[PDB]
Amino acid sequence: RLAELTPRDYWTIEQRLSVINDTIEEFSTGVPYDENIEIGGKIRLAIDRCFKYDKIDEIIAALKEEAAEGAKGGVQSWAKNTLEELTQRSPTSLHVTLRQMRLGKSWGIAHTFKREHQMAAKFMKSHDFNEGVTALLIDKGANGPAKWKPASLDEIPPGANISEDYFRNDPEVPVLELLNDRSYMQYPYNKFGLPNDYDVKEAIEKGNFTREKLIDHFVETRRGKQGVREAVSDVLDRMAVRSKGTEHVQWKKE
Amino acid sequence: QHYLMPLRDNFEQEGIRNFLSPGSVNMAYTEYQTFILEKLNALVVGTDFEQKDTKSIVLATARDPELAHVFNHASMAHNNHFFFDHLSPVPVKMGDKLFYHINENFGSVDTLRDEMIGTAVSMFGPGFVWLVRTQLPGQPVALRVMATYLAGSPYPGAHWRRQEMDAQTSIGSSPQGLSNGQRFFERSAAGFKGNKLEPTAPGGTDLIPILCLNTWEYAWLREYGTGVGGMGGKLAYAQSWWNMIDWAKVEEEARLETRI
Amino acid sequence: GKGRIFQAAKVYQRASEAAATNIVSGLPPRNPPLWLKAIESIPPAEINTRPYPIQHSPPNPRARKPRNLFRPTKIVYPEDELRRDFYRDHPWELARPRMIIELDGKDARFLDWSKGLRQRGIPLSGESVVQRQLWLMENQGMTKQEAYDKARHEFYKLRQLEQMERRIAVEEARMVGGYFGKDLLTVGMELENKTYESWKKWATTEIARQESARASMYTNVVDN
Amino acid sequence: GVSPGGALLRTSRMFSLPPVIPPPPGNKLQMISERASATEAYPTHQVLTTFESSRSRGDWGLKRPLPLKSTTGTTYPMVKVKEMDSLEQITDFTSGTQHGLTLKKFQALNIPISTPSEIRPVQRSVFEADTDVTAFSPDEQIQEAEKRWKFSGPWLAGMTPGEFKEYLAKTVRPKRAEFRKFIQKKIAAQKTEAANRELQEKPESITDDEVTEYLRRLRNDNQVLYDLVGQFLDLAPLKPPSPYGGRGPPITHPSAGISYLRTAAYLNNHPIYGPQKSHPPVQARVLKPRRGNDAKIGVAGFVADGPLGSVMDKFDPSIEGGAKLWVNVDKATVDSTGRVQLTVSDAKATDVLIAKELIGDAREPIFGSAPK
Amino acid sequence: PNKPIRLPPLKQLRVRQANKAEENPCIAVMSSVLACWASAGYNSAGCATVENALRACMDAPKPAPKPNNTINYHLSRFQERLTQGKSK
Amino acid sequence: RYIPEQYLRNPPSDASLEDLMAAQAHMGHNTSLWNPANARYIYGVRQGIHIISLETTATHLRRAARVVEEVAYRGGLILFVGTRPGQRPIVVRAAELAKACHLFTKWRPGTITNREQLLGGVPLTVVDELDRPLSGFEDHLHDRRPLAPDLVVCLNPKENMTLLYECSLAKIPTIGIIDTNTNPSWVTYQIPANDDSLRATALISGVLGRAGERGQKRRLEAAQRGVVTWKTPADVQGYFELASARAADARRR
RNA sequence: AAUAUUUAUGU
RNA sequence: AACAAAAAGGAUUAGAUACCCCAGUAGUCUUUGCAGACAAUUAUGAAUGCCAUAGGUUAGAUUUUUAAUUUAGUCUAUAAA
Ligand SMILES: [Mg+2]
Ligand SMILES: [Mg+2]
Ligand SMILES: [Mg+2]
Ligand SMILES: [Mg+2]
Ligand SMILES: [Mg+2]
Ligand SMILES: [Mg+2]
Ligand SMILES: [Mg+2]
Ligand SMILES: [Mg+2]
Ligand SMILES: [Mg+2]
Ligand SMILES: [Mg+2]
Repeated sequence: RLAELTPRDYWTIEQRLSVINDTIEEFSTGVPYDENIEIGGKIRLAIDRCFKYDKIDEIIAALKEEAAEGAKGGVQSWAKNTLEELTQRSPTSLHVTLRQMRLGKSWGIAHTFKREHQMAAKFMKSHDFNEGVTALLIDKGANGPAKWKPASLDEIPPGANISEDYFRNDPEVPVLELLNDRSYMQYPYNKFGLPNDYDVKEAIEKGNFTREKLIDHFVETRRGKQGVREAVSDVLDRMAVRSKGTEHVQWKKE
Repeated sequence: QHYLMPLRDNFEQEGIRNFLSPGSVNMAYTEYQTFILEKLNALVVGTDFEQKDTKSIVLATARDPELAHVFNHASMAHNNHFFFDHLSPVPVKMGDKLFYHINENFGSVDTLRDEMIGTAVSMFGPGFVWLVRTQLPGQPVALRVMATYLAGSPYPGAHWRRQEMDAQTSIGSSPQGLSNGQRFFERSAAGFKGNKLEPTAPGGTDLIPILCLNTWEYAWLREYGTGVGGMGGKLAYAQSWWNMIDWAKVEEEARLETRI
Repeated sequence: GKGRIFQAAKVYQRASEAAATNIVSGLPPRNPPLWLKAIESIPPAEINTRPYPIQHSPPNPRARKPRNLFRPTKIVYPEDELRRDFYRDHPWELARPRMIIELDGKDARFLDWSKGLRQRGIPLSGESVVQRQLWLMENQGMTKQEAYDKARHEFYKLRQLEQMERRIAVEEARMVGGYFGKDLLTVGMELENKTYESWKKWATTEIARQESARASMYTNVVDN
Repeated sequence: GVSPGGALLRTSRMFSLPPVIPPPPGNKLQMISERASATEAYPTHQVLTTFESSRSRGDWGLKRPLPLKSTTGTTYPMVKVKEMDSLEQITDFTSGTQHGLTLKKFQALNIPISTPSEIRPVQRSVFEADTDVTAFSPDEQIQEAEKRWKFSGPWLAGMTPGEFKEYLAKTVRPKRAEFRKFIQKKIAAQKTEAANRELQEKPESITDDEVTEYLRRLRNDNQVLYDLVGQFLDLAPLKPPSPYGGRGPPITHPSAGISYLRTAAYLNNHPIYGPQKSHPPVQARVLKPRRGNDAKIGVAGFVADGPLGSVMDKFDPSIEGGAKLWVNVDKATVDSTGRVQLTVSDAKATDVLIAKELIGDAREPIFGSAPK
Repeated sequence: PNKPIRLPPLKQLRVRQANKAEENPCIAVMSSVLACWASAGYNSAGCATVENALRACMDAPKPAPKPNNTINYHLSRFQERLTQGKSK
Repeated sequence: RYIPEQYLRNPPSDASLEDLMAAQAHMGHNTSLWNPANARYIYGVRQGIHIISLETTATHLRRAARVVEEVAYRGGLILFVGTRPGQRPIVVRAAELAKACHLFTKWRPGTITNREQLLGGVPLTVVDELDRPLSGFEDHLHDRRPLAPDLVVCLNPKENMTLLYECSLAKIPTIGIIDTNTNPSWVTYQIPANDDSLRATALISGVLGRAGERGQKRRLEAAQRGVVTWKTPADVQGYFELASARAADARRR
């Protein structure tokens, strides 16, 4: 079907994407009936309460509270499993990874690749990469688990900053020369997926939709996209309250 | 499929204060009604009754002898819920209009009480005691008491399964025995041939069950025990039941003609 | 070549060209039909193109020049073999009226054949025995005969209880003053009477005709 | 790997329709009528139903809605679909009450099905693990083979001469090599039963020097060999040296699905009179009187020979609606041809009046009025 | 024995005479009268009973025509569905 | 979970694979009575009939629902055509939702190519953005020639081929339910499904009815904001410049 | 149901 | 033996060689040669590759041989053409 679509030479890039979006939705046979949103409700909220800091020490500290029985979150199972997965990875990558998540929100797509080039160039010289790859891929589980140079995160003292070296471009590595000169701070067309918290928020500020009347607004606006009713409902259950009874619906963070 | 619906005023969670324990109502309605409905579903899982309500099944499968087992579960579910939909957490004050109608048909409010309770114990068997509202074409609205056996139905459309009195202890050679026996054969003969003994108004508007009393043993033999020595048992169950009758609702569904 | 030429798949192309220029040269074209911009980005789909249809069974690997390559194939499942085997051992199982009309099509969402024959939504039929048989024959690694016996025996014990309820229910009802209508046995005989009588009339009428014919056939032209 | 649309069709209700089973096998060497055909012994198609809400619209879950003239008005909605879409662009269907209601009639008699036994009327039900079994294993002996009812081999006496030749040239001949192995496995035990006691005081089953040593010893005793040949070809026992092998094995399960009751050893408790001696009588028709020998009677749609005993003797056009007599069904069983043969025996007199009492047709009531 | 063929495309599927023609019943009674005369005599006594039957005929009124048969209408409906189709 | 008259009281916005299968939309004609050209939609063979792929019907149905919405959103005249014994309530219901015209009887040959004679005396009216009458076009409603549908939605293309051919001749888009024996080259947008089932026709037409309703809403919602989603038709547009031409004489004289 | 006479011409 | 050009006779007819009739020779048949012309036709040379379906039918094969697949012929009705 995609081969049949013949756009006019004077159509904007937006129209071309709209034509394809509507075509991809004609072949949707419906999402499963029993499969529920994995990262939603409690787990989704826990992620926003344990992955909002800029230090791995604080993140693990928050998870321990959730893991400890009696917490009001109710995700003791997920929290305990997450800690086991975080304590089995290179502590250097954790500090370095989390560092670019906070700075990555301030870079452009073009500047991102250039920095990642210098960033990934220093990993080839490090010891963790050469150890992890050789231990878990080449040896595929033989000789035991990978031995990271810092055995654990606690070893790294609080004041130490091992994430600084991996963000300093060196002269011996030339800056990446991209094939073109285009760039953008935000994605130009990333609104064809299910409506996320960003779309539900603005929709509530421009209007005065109700609990159920707001869900239908996205359904008809999305032309019946599969999963809009469940996705939008989930967002309201987490980041919305019953402000003026049934009629108004506002966010939680005041 | 038929699914269990919640009760009136949160009884499944707390149960009536001075009538039934929260665990008794749990075994009386939640665990039993679900059992009946489970059996009922399997019987109408692939029939026309798959999407019909209980009452529709009670009237449709009344005369057919091959669907008698289906009528039991249907009428039992209806009669059971009908009994719980008339109670209340706290006793309600009988209405003036209803209070005056009862005296005109039974002499006094308590005279009817001892009649229903007396009929429950005298019956000595699982059944339901109904307070029906009978109105003939030209007769005024008059009330009366009717007793139904294991899964009897008070509605006229199901007269084929009214099950008002037993045959083992009411059909003999005595003067009353012969009379009762004749009526038994007259009904079966008329019902089979299709002839109707008592004309009925269109729409089954003759009898309108207002109140009910589930005398089945599974509802009281746990809360009130057997009743050795007269303490508790079936007798006390019927007495305590009289205190929780939602007389306000009993008056609304009665729909007594304005006469005062 | 008798049939007419349908150019319905080119209405947009034809209609758009007719609106590009005006008949009266030198003037701007008039507004096009209101539907020209509605289906602008919804072209028709390719039709009249025979593809290789889905093969529901392995094609003959021995054919050196096979035919019917563009012919849809028959849908065959493993249950088809079992259905035929069951309903032949129980022919009167087909007299049990079964509904094939679907309510919402979601009856398959609640069928867990690991529990037993009794499921939600579907009645106890010969199909429940086949699916239960197929499940055991696959998960529990049972043979066609072994799994058949197991699922088949569970079917009997359930059918027995249903036939016992009818008898006990009617008898129980009459002990407390319960009367029923005409049973199917009596109703069936009354219908046979009405039909038999009609045959008696026809036979009586035909019998008269045959005997009368004999009188006319014999020559009684002269009476002496 | 199956597509989502194909996964729903597999579980569809229409796809569950079983294939049309072959009709009840009749005598091949006999004449038959060409155009007119009556009701068959047992049903070959599936009977369909709908909701009374949809029947008013002719919707039966088929290709197209059926006509309302020929499918509405009756009490029990039943339809048989020969073809969902014929060459005339129509659903070739027909009413299903002929067989649908005959099942309800029979099941209203409350009589189980028994195993035929040549003529102490000991009745044994069909649904018994002792006999109702189809799976087996090589350790099965000929004694246990008499209990089964589903053999994979044919019945020799029943097969026509031509059919017997095809069986020999298509199933028995190419099984020569495999049969020799069957004996090798048996002879592996012939050697080891010499060690029956060697330990208290099997070989690899390949010896061409042995399989020939055995069969040559069985030419003097042909009986022991036939029993050995039947095990390999799954042939129902024929000679007595038991499970009613005279007429052949049943082409269907003995019950045939008509009724799954196991015993009639119950006493229907009458409301007034109490537990009765016999079962309630049933009025039967009279077809083909004695005076084309023998008498027939229509008992609940089925045709069975009259009781051992009048209306039956001669045809009387005077009786209204035909000659109808009350009778009790004693024993019912399924024939090797698939038919339902009822051993019907005349009923008593008082029971007929006891039945008419409830129905109301009893002219003289037995209760109260009866002085003696 | 082969089965009936599928009719080729015809201009119209119909029966030439839908309604059965009922032979005048009294041409048969006349044939009998003509038989008595030949065997016996023109002016005899054995012919009285048969001649009266012939006189009873022509005195009786003609029966009413039977209702028209609608076979040709139903054949025109199922023509294309039963045969190969229609021609012309 | 099912009522016979549910596709009319509240038809569904979209059709799922279960709704299509429950409505017998996959039952094709006998294997012999098939158009080999339309074999691209057949899934297989069973019960002696051709099974139309449920996924092919849902895809072709949603695509058609998009055409009905856009045509109704641009002020187009739709015509729902179902000509069968029991297809009258279905077509009339779908026309009400989409504010379109219905046809539940035999199509008179020549109502499009010879509209001048057939639809000569039938009255018309001139409306505006918000679909309300405009006084001043009385003289235009006597010389104007009759209308023609901008989109014909046939529910039985096999029966009435005279209507579809006129649409092809008249350059009108068409939507039809193509059965296993129907020629797919007769309509512009095919909907492979069972057309003999009165339950499948109600679902298909119901979905298309909701589409028009959803399209008419957007058009009216966009008109209240002063945003017309369509320009004046060519015939009416011509009567404008001539109107001022007559008024030009008033200014002159 | 297997009937059977004869009928040329026309700027 | 029978049939039957020719020859001959009897009728029909305005006339009748003729069509019809009573009869009847070559010839049809056997054997051995000559002769080579036919609406000797499918008004269509033989052969090879290739193109979508349907309903019959002929001789086989396979199969859960009931009924469906399949090879080589033949005949109706159609699609693209
Ligand atoms: Mg069709
Ligand atoms: Mg001339
Ligand atoms: Mg001559
Ligand atoms: Mg001559
Ligand atoms: Mg001669
Ligand atoms: Mg030569
Ligand atoms: Mg040549
Ligand atoms: Mg052929
Ligand atoms: Mg030939
Ligand atoms: Mg041809």
